[PDB]
Amino acid sequence: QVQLQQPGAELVKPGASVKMSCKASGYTFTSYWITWVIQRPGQGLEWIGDIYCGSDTMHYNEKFKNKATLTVDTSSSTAYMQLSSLTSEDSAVYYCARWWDYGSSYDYFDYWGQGTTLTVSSASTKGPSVFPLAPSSKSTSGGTAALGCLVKDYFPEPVTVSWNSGALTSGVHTFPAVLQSSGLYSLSSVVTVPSSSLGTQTYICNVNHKPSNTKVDKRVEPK
Amino acid sequence: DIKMTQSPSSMYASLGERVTITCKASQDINSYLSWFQQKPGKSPKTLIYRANRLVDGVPSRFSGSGSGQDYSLTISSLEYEDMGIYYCLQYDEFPYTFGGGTKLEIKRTVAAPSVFIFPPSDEQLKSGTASVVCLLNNFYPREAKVQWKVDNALQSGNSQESVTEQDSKDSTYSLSSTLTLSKADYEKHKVYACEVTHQGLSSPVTKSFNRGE
Repeated sequence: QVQLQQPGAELVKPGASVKMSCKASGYTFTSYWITWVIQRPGQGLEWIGDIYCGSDTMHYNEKFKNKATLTVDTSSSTAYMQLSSLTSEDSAVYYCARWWDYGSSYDYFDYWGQGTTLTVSSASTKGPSVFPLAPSSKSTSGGTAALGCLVKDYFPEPVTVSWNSGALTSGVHTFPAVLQSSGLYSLSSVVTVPSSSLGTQTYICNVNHKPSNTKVDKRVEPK
Repeated sequence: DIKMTQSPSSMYASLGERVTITCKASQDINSYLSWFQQKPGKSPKTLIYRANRLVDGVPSRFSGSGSGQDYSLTISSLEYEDMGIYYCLQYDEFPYTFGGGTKLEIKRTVAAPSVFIFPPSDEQLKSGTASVVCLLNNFYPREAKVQWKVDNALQSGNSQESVTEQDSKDSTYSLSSTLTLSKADYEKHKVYACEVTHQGLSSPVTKSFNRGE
């Protein structure tokens, strides 16, 4: 079972350094290559550098030299890419991907990581307040009822909002967060559920904001 | 150093349509080109390597072609799961360079929005603010106009909207508008509405509610 684990997000103060981990598990670690890719949101992709976990033989990008330093830990079977002299420009998403038969003519990316949403800012982090979007008479449409949770007044993104600890997936809607005039983010996560089951079922939204290390689970009910 | 230019950058398409996109290289990369496909906010997936060979798990409808400078990626019967942005990556020369991206958006029949509206939570009023949410679920196309009205008076200056990506199952967009007022000003008015004017509706759809209820 091949698996590559990247952290959800990393908050960085500007000018300081940070490390992004890409923990490989379930396969022979020291027999493959790993490649890092940066994606600034809405734009294209950019190659950072190819790294071999087991000879430290690298292949750097010319524009990323003097900026990125790649590392491998054969103990934890984990790859590491360290960034130095971090500015407001380097705030983007960084991927890690595995090569298959790198060097040969049949090489390609066979497994991808989730990606680290790196945001560089000097402001301090603030935890979110979660408010229930209760179902009402104005919240139903033909046997279907909509309920949700409003995640408001937090910084920075991203926040992960699951329902019933992941037990309910069909018909969930997590909207993109908007930037408040105060400098904070806020979004809503709504789900369309049957109306007849509103008296017997329980709908608990599991909001998780790891950058502030606060996890709120708010139960939403009618009225 | 090598520049990859794709076309079209953005494009619509129907279901089952045979769509092809191109990835032209600034040099001769000798068929060393791979096709990637990514969904909004998620990890990319490898579709084709060396421009003509399928990865395990890739549907049989994805096809690759091309040689020298020009290459193509074709889908036999476009389905609601093939949306997203497609990137091509040449890996013949250092450094590797991607393309500008190809956003594939699905065209379907006109759909009317399911308009909902939620009153502000009781816990929020204990803090001093009031957030009224007007909800638009499962509509297409994306272009929709929402207008907030309090006590039949049009309001502008305190509303924030947000529309999600195109749905992977129903190929629809969903919008959420947030109206935030102070606790005192929310308790100053009685009827709070949001006017939803959209193409899929011949007449504006209004969902209102009173404070007391």
